[PDB]
Order: sequence, then structure tokens, then C-alpha cells
Amino acid sequence: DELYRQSLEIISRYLREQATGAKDRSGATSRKALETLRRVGDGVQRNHETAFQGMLRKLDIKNEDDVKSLSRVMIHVFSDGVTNWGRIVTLISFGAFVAKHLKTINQESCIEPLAESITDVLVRTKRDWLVKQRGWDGFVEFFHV
Ligand SMILES: O=C(O)c1ccc2c(c1)N(CC1CCC1)C[C@H](c1ccc(Cl)cc1Cl)CO2
Repeated sequence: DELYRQSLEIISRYLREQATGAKDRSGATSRKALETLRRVGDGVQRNHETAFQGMLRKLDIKNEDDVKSLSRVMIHVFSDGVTNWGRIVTLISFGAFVAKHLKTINQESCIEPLAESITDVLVRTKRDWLVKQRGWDGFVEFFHV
């Protein structure tokens, strides 16, 4: 699955850099995908901060067996709705928000697994749409400014 490896690399690096605050095959897209993500994902976290605040709170993340359980509550929400790049970035954006919180409570070791949960669901349930959109090229294309 190349579409998956690439999605995991992107979402993973975004999540890791967002939490750490420090930067870390299908090259000439991934770099633009990550670039677009930083821009719009940051916007989404900013303009939607109080809703993110409240959700993180509703979630109550205290430890490792809180992230695992997460997938339940997460598939529930990304899966209810229409497919568009706007709901995908909010999916990944909140993921970034959770990652920020994890490094706060010493559970940075659960960031990569978190990025996996997110990636598994994004490409497991909308893989065909992604293929249709030409993957991350569609993403970058959609958000040009
Ligand atoms: O309604 C939408 O357009 C919408 C689209 C996607 C989306 C969400 C809302 N949610 C809910 C909102 C309120 C706080 C963000 C977060 C959720 C989610 C993403 C990542 C993790 Cl790590 C856990 C969860 Cl639970 C699933 O991703």
C-alpha cells in the first residue's frame, strides 16, 4: 500500500513536530502536503481552539489506555459525515492537538501509535476517494491560496 505509507509519514511527522515543536518516496508532494498541512491544520486549531479544548477535555486523556480506546470515539466522528478535504484536515488537526497534550503528560511515546490510528482510519475508510483525488496531490491542490 503506497498510499498508506505516505499518509502515515505525513500525518506522523505533522503530529511529531507539533508536539515537539521541532522539525524532523513520493518526494515533491509529501513535502508540499506537509507544507499545506502546517498551514491549514494550524489555522483549524487556532480558529477552532475552544471546541478542541472542550473535546480534549471530554476525552480525558490521562494515559496510554486512553489513546487506544480513542479509535472507537474517533471513527464514530470522522465516519459520520461527508468526504471532503476539510473534514480530513480537522481529523488530522485535532490529532495534532491530542499529540500536543500527550507530550504534556509524558505520553509522547503514544504519538506515533496515535498517528497510526488516524492514518489507518483515513485510508481504511476513504481509500477509494483518495485514489480518485490523486491522494495528497488533490489535498495540496484543494488548498492552494
Ligand atoms: O465535525 C467535523 O467536521 C469533524 C471532522 C473530523 C473530526 C472531528 C470533527 N472531531 C470532533 C471535533 C470537535 C473537536 C474536533 C475530532 C475527531 C477525532 C480526531 C482525532 C482524534 Cl486523535 C480523536 C478524535 Cl475523537 C474526528 O475528526
